[PDB]
Amino acid sequence: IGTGFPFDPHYVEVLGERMHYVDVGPRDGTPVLFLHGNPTSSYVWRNIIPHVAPTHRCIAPDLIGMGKSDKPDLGYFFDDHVRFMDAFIEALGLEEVVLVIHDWGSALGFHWAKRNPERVKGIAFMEFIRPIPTWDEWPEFARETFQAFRTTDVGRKLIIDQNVFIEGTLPMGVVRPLTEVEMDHYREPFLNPVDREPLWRFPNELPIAGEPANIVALVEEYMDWLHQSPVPKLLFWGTPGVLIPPAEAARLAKSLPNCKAVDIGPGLNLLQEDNPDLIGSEIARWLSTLEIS
Ligand SMILES: *CCCCCCOCCOCCNC(=O)c1c(F)c(F)c(C(=O)O)c(C2=C3C=CC(=[N+]4CCC4)C=C3[Si](C)(C)c3cc(N4CCC4)ccc32)c1F
Ligand SMILES: [Cl-]
Repeated sequence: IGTGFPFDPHYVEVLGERMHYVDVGPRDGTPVLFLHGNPTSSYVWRNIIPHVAPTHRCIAPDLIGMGKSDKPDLGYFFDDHVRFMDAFIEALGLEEVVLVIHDWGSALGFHWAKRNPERVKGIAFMEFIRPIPTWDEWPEFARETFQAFRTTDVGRKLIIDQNVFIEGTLPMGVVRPLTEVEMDHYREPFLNPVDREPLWRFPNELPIAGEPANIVALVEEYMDWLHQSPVPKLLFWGTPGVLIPPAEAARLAKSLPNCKAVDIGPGLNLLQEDNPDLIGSEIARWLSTLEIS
């Protein structure tokens, strides 16, 4: 499993800030937009993009405040991410896209798709944000930690002061061990504690047990949209999962129209780090099937 990030930096001005993105593959055709979540960057896509790049343009931005993107003094609310990702997409002049989305990148992608349904030709998604009706529907092993994250004094001490999301939670969302080189790539954007705001706001935005109400509403609205939409869908899932346990993937594979589900074997949250060759190969082959009517 490759540790290298062999992609030239691309930058675009977005709302008076600069965002970093990977941009590889042919210039023409429908682009494939890859959206990472918490607490990763375009680095999470590094071993999946090589399967897609031969046939499609691959675009993998770093969310505002993350990766090699700028770090303005925001609260990094989901609303901030929405504002910046909307402006990113318009800044590149993207018309129709295929979405490949994960964790908070999936909340961005589904929310955008809902608002721009004629521009989304396909969605591949994994370990995505859905409402977690109660804390019992959150994995027991992660329950105490995410409950602690979702306070101001304790949460901010763990995530901002001690960097527990990067040093602890991240490696514990992968079944295989992350190497030191991989950890250093994930650490790089957050070496300065003041830049860790996004790592703390994100778990505080998770729609868990009806809170926060604004995120719960927005997430229910896109999961309704997704159940009504004929858009081609590709769902990767792992055992035991974190956001998406196997029973939920089984349910969505049937409830979502035009949905193919693929089992990656053992995984938790960062499925990309446990089976990148399967995810990359299935995306590439599924993209080809979008052109078979
Ligand atoms: C969008 C949704 C994203 C989900 C991504 C994450 O998926 C859920 C995974 O949740 C894991 C929750 N658990 C922890 O974060 C955690 C602990 F609760 C915990 F008690 C400990 C611990 O100290 O034992 C660790 C942990 C840490 C914690 C802190 C830390 N540092 C601060 C400076 C260094 C380092 C670690 Si490490 C990588 C040495 C570690 C290793 C293990 N194992 C089991 C075999 C090696 C276990 C825990 C920790 C937590 F990460
Ligand atoms: Cl999170």
